[PDB]
Amino acid sequence: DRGVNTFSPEGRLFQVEYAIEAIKLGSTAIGIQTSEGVCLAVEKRITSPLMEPSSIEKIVEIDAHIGCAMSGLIADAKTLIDKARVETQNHWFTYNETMTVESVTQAVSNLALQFGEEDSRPFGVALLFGGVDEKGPQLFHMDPSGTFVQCDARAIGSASEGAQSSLQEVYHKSMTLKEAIKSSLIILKQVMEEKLNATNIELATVQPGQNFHMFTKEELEEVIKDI
Amino acid sequence: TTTLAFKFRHGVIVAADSRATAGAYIASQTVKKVIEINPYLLGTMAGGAADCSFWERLLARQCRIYELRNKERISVAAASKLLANMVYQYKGMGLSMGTMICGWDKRGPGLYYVDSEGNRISGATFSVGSGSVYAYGVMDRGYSYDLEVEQAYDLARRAIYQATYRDAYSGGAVNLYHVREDGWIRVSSDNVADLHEKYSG
Amino acid sequence: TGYDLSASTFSPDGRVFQVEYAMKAVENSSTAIGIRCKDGVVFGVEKLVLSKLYEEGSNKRLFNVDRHVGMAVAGLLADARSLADIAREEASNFRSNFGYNIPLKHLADRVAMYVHAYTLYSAVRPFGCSFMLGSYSVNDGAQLYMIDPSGVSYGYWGCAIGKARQAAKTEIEKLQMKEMTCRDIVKEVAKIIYIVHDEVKDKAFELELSWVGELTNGRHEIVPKDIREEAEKYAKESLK
Amino acid sequence: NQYDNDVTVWSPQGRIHQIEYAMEAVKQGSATVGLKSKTHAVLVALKRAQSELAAHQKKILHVDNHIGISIAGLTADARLLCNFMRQECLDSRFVFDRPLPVSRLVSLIGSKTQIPTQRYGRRPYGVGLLIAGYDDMGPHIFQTCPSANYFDCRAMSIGARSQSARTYLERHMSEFMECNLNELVKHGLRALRETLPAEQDLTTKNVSIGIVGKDLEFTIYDDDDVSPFLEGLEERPQ
Amino acid sequence: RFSPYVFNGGTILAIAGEDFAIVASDTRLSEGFSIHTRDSPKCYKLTDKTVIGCSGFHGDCLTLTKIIEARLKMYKHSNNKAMTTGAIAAMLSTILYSRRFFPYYVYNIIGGLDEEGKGAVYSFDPVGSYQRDSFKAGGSASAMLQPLLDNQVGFKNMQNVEHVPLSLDRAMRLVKDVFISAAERDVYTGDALRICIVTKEGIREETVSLRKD
Amino acid sequence: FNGAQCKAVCVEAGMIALRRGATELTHEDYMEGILEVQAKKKANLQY
Amino acid sequence: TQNPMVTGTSVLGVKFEGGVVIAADMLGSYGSLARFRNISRIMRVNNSTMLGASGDYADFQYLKQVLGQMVIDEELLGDGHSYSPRAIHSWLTRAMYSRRSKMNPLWNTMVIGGYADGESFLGYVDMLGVAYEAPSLATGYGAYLAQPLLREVLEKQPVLSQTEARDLVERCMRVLYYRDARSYNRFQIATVTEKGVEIEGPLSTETNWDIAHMI
Repeated sequence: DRGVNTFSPEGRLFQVEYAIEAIKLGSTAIGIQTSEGVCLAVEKRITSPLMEPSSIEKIVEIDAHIGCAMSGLIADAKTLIDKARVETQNHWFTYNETMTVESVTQAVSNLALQFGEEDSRPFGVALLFGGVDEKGPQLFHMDPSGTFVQCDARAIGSASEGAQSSLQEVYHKSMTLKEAIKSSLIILKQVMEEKLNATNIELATVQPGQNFHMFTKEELEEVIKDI
Repeated sequence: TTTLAFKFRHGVIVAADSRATAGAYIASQTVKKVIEINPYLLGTMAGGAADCSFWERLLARQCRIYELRNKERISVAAASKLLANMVYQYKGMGLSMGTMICGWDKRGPGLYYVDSEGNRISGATFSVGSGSVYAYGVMDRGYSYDLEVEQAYDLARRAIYQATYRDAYSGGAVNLYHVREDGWIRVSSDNVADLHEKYSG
Repeated sequence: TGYDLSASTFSPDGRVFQVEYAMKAVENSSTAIGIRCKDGVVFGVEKLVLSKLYEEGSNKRLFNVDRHVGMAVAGLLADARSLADIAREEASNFRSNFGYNIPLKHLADRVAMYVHAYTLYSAVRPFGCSFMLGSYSVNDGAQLYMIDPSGVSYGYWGCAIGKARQAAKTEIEKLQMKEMTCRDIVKEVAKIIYIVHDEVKDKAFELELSWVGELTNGRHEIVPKDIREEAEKYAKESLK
Repeated sequence: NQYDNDVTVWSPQGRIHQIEYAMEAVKQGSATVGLKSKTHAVLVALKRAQSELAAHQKKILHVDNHIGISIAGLTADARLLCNFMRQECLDSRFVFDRPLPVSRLVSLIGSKTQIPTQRYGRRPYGVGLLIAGYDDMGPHIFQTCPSANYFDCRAMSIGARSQSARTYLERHMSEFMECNLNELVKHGLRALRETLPAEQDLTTKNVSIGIVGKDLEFTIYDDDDVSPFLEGLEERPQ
Repeated sequence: RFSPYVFNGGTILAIAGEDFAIVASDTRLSEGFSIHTRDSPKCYKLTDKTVIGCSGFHGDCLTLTKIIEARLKMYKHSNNKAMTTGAIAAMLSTILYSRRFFPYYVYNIIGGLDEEGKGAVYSFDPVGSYQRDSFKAGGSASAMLQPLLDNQVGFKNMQNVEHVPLSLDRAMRLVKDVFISAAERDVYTGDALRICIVTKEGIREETVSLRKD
Repeated sequence: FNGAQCKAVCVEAGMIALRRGATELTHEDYMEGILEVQAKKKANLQY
Repeated sequence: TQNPMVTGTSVLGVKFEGGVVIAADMLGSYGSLARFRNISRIMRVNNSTMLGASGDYADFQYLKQVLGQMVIDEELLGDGHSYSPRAIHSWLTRAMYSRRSKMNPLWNTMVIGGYADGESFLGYVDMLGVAYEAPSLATGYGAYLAQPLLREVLEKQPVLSQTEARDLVERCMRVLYYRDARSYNRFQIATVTEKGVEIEGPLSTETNWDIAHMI
């Protein structure tokens, strides 16, 4: 199978299936669409006390209303985040408006699976996209293979099976914001290994009336102590 | 076309006219000359509309990229420098552009002046345009550093009134912008004839 | 069995096995014959419907390269399409550079060099096609050529490309080929194609016949085969 | 089997197996059915999802004012040929100021997909195009293949378990030619309801229909002008 | 020598209403001291809420019209929705600067509806600036038409004259009167009038002749 | 469909009537064998 | 071409009921010397459209070659689809504009006449890319001289017959023979209908000079 330019006798992706396998080792993250707004969470998996917690990036800021989360390999995510930032600014250049999140993720998956060493390798990252377009809030999930789809509440990376199962247990269409936030961090502290405290996780919530500051900073402590 | 800017203790004052002629013929009366780059930057239009508009929009693009990469708001001198570096690459090919750069800094007030000839310089007072000398005259009459707010408003407004009263290439609405520590704030939009009735006596 | 991977390498006995394997690729393809008369060249291809999914008028192997030249390809179809485009391009250069119709020898030599150039290097494979080239001119008569997968290009009176390569030319050569005009040769090719493989391995086939010569005044097009309907009323008389 | 790795290598039986593997990669897409009348061409596909909560991955996508394609297989090559398709459409729409005939466009598609099937360094395109269009002579239903041997039909169906669909198309291809839009579309989904296992039924959110007409611009429909299309049925003969 | 430009002339008008944008233009195409035709409408209907007019050099007008149509189809076929008016204005400004150093000799006026359902006219210059104004007159008869619109639309230079909002049929009688009055003195104006009306319900057109000289 | 498949079909139908515990073989179970895995899988279907 | 060497002269074309007639003369003057007094200035494109031109004759030979090859290519596609005359008009307009954008213009003045699918077509292409439709075209000095006769009769009678059109073309070519310095008493009439494309022979004019017997 050795090589990105040879199919299988059956239906194997190989140069891509091994990437979809390479997603699974990363840290988990959970984003949930609600009509009130999109919330999002992640686990850092802090190793050392010297490991400064605010320097690890999982949620970065693409636009004033477009958030993100990464997975697995760090630097392919850095490449895609850099280019995604550049292209939304190009959209604002030629259109005086905000590139909507579906158009953002199509713009990413134009080259999210475009790996060619001649005429480079496929990328090793899963991405969770949340944003507020004209149609309200949106939650979006892509993959290394560019097979981009909308998801109402997608969970990635490690332990995503039980995350999806226990997520489909509690979720429905007419949920609220804070209920989904604590339902997410319940799933988090069922799938993490360490004690849930101020430094493990970080939230990212975007509202149509609260487009700015898609983050909660140590009021997250108050959210965790309410469980 | 006559713009001016001067900084003082309480931030920066920016005023401009709104007339943009075409030779001897006036096109419009309400040309918004002070191009709003950011919620913390204000660029102007000083010689040529399209050139100033394009290069300041591209500068705004670059500034937004810079902030989203560093999570830290750009300085004023860096933006003026980036504009001068982008403008210098077409020297001699016929660019007319004499804009001004204003904004608030970690250092505080910031006031730079970028030409199509690339004369990036700091300073405290500037004025660009055909009838800029009139504004220089009455402004360097009324200038100080310890001025009040309404004093500076009346100074700039009187200055632009004198400029449009004497010059032929100036007129239209008198804009007046005020750069603060937090962000810029539009003051008022006053017509020439209203100022003529008010200040003629 | 030892070294037959690259198209650049030789064998311990001195031949290129890539070219042989590409030559016998067209052997499994459909049977396509051709024959010329004293005032024209006639093509004919045994074409088969898959089961019932075709439309009888798709993917016609009878191409039309120049105003007076067309192909009668057999083998891999898309490779033949690309080669037909190259032949159209070569006739385009000749018409643009010299102001008159391309002689078939020069066209065949350029096409043979193009096919040979795809047989030379190791990055590319040899073609999997074998096709026919017919022509007619007022100062030249009728010319029918033939290009193998290797690039050996020379001339015939009659030929056959497909399974029944020998089994067509067994009874092609007993035709009195010189003394006939092509309007007899139409039903002759009809009976030759109709002889081979009525029902034995497959279920059903279908006939196409191309047509160039003096009767078209130098044009090349498919026959109105429905006009004079010359196969079936003689095909039903060719079973006895 | 050690000759069975690359596109360049001819087999000792002459069948380049990379082409066969690309065919088998096409065979694992979704089911889809396209069929035309004398005046209207209809292609109907089937949607799937990653999970229950997520939306369905779409198949019918727009190309041009009179051209629309179905798809099966890979999606990067799908969007690649989509961008090339739109590009060649707006190229001739710019230059000649006319809509394209469909046959020359699909010949350009075959010539496009020829190069990654002959040189070394690109893969054959896993792709499942079903093309509906309007030249001067009415509707056309073409299909492609990763071997670039494009076909013209009157009714085809590609994807998973699409053969029962083909049997239905065999036993109604004589009946297809006369009817107007509505029963034509319900013949299409009376192929799709046999492209499914019998223990579940075709709902709203999983089906998609795209009609192009001789006076009608190409238009995709989803659940709401499909709720009119889903009634007018009986149950399967259990 | 070969001159790359020629002055074809033409006259384009625009009026931004409360909920309508009227764009009208003559259909005379001339050159020097000749008449090429008496039917060439400068107006073009892009969407259901956007009409563009293009005067000046005609070949550049045709090229620019077709490029704008192509990018309209690119935005629609990429993002599942039509453009706004200001997006079309921004895109045209990007194009006009993208050929800065060999300019189109074309005046441009885009009329249309905004997203609030109100009239919006975005003018242009040959080099690529734009602004949202209430009325513009582009082409040869610009100076014959701007001060009268200053008198009627803007209600300028008047005393004790209140400001009534400009209705539709009043605007129709205005457009007909200003084209008659400008075609009396202009040499590049007459022989027809193509009036385009953009409402919240579609586009209406109307053909009113003029004097035949 | 080669012998083995068909043999696997009829044995499947036998064991299907055995599921309910029948005394006979219904063409329903025969069609079940016909429409069994047919030694075909699976799919994922995976993207 | 910066400097036109060998120029033609005026081309006349006018629609009628189900056809377009085009006539141009057969002169190849260089400067003032009528160097090539037997040349053909109308190409009969395949079966519907038809081309006539002015300006540099070599560029017309060039465009004859290119258009002939393109029409041959589409006819060898075998799809049953041809070029509409408006498509030819569009391609030629784009060709001239992209020619002149590179500051190397083709010195021509071309007339495209065609009849396809019930509707006639008569298009104009300038060197600068100026292109439009018209019920009657007149090039060179014809736009100064024979244009008002065309516009008189089309105002006096909006539709025409083939005979009236042919007689009017004969009169206009007579007038152009009277007072164009670059003109010649040998012309060919070309006509398209639904019956095909027809090029008539080298006709001539019947002149009058009875004013010369006056002082």
